Amino acid sequence: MHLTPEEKSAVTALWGKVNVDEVGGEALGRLLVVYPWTQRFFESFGDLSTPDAVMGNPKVKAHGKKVLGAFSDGLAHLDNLKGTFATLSELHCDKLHVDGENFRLLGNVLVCVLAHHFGKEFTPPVQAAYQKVVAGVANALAHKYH
Amino acid sequence: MHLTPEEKSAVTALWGKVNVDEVGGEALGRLLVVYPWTQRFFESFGDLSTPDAVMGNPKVKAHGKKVLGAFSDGLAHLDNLKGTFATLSELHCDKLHVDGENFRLLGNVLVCVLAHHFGKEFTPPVQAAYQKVVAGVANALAHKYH
Amino acid sequence: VLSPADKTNVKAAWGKVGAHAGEYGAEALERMFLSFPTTKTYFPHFDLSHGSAQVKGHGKKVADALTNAVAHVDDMPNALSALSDLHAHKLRVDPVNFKLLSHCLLVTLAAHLPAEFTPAVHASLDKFLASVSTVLTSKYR
Amino acid sequence: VLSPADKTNVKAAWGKVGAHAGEYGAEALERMFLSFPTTKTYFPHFDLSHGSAQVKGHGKKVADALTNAVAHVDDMPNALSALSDLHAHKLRVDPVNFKLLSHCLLVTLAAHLPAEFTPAVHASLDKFLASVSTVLTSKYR
Ligand code: HEM
Ligand code: HEM
Ligand code: HEM
Ligand code: HEM
Repeated sequence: MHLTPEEKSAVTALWGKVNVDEVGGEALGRLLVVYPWTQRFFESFGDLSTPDAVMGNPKVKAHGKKVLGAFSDGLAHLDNLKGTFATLSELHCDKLHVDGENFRLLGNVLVCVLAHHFGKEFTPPVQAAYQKVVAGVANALAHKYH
Repeated sequence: MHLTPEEKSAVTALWGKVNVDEVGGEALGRLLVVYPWTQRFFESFGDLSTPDAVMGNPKVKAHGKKVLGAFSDGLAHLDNLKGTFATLSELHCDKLHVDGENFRLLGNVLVCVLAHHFGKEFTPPVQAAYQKVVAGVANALAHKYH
Repeated sequence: VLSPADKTNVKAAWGKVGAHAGEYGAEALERMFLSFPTTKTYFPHFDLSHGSAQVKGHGKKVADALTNAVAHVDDMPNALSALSDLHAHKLRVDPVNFKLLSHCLLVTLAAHLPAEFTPAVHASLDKFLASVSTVLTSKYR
Repeated sequence: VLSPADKTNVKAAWGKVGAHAGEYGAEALERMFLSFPTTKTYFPHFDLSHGSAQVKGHGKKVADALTNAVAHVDDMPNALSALSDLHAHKLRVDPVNFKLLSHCLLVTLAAHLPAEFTPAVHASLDKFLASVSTVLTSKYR
């Protein structure tokens, strides 16, 4: 990444305070609600007819935890997101057929979730470092598309 | 910059045929015409009120040639665009205050100009190679923004 | 909004396309597949090889809709209603992809109508494709 | 298009903002500048340092315009005519930037109105900022 040690520490430190379970379910859910077209990939999850039906859907919550899970592990390889996500990049392209643009929407949604949760703690500078991280992650995941 | 050996050959073979004075003037003129907001940087250029006033403006023509000259040189250093473009990057940021998105607008316009000029020769795969290049250049020009 | 001048420009350029619209729609697709691979995620079911009939078939369909929007330049929201619903409700193509195809259609036209692809026409065609894209994405949320 | 539920959601959320709209305006600017440094190109004449009076003042101005937009949510095009003009013919800010500022405004609201920033409200404010963006860039060409 083009993260400053200081930027690295900011990211790392906030993340330590994160409940992946709750943040993961919430990020994915907000995604399906704010950008309804992303539901195209989760038909099999059930009723996503309402914010309420989405937010409460257990399959959604659980997929969210799997996603933030992998994201979490990527924060341990911030100097090689590319190599960390290569297998997952090919999977997303060749098996799942997920448009790379979705990686970008999720990123922004993630930042809104973190701000929501940490309030005061999620300062402009901390946000700036997280924007750099979501961008990098999004780039790594779309890296093997062909 | 994922330029495969064959993509680089293709970029280079066609650039061989380009009259940079000409293409430069055409590319810049079309930018100012298709995206008129971009005229914001050229109020000292005189009359930009109509398409003819823009395309024929000796000042636009001269600037276009300059811009495409710098671009051409970039094409000789595909290996190191960031290095090649660092002083220009700082200048556009710090002195000129040119939003980085302009570099992507120009790139697309340039691709339309190349197609206009080469017709059938500007094949799907040649375009794909040039798409990588203008993005590479756009990235390099924005690398020093802060 | 399209100006009278814009309208004239569009009918004129599209006018010249004529019978090749189908073929130009196919090439625009191929161009898009090659330059922006992420767009391919929407066609998992297609044979995307060069000269694929599926692509040929699809390009004709896209070209027909554009021809229909030119035919109804003063009532695009209504002439494209059905296609707007399809995209919003079934296909659910992310909006950024409209800009990508638009771009490849402009390249395609530029490569085929050198004499007509003037600065003024280029500007009008870009505004037009932007308008079609806006309509097609209007009922997304 | 803003549904009646959206309009209600927006009116509610913005209602809670109250006398802090100015501060939130200033905060959204600051987050934009730090996160997307290209946005700073439009403010060469400002002191972009933290707590700058120029930044505070401008934050107020933007906040105020948003308020007037909520108040005329049914008639935006008309409520923001002057502003659509200034932006298209004077400022000439590239359209991509409206999306950056909109995002920083959401982040700011989320951080300040936790109870109110529900998923449904998030969706509405997003649509809202998008409509405001559309209006402000409608006369560009
Ligand atoms: C932060 C970005 C993301 C990460 C790190 C990520 C990670 C993952 C992981 C670890 C899996 C598990 C599959 C396996 O190992 O077999 C998965 C599956 C999947 N992801 Fe992604 N994902 C991301 C973004 C997205 C987005 C934005 C979407 C669509 C909105 C998406 C759609 C899917 C789907 C449909 C599956 C398959 C789940 C199933 O099998 O039901 N992903 N993802
Ligand atoms: C491929 C991308 C570009 C390249 C390689 C490029 C290159 C150059 C060069 C070599 C100069 C002259 C440097 C000097 O004065 O010392 C210049 C100046 C300038 N460029 Fe760029 N440029 C690019 C894109 C753009 C775009 C898209 C814009 C605006 C839309 C722009 C705006 C300017 C301006 C306003 C100047 C100063 C003109 C003057 O002398 O008053 N450039 N550029
Ligand atoms: C201005 C742009 C566009 C136009 C005029 C257009 C028009 C159409 C038309 C006429 C159809 C066929 C519907 C039918 O069966 O009657 C169609 C289908 C489709 N379009 Fe769009 N479209 C546009 C943009 C896009 C983009 C950008 C994408 C994705 C990158 C896309 C993805 C699809 C898909 C996946 C289908 C279904 C194809 C099939 O299964 O045969 N479209 N479109
Ligand atoms: C949500 C969308 C926006 C709204 C409601 C908005 C509103 C305003 C308002 C109310 C003014 C003050 C007019 C006056 O001075 O009388 C203004 C000016 C200005 N805006 Fe916009 N704005 C928006 C987006 C943007 C964006 C995204 C940028 C650039 C990144 C921008 C750049 C400017 C600049 C440079 C000025 C002039 C500042 C000065 O010289 O004082 N605006 N805007």
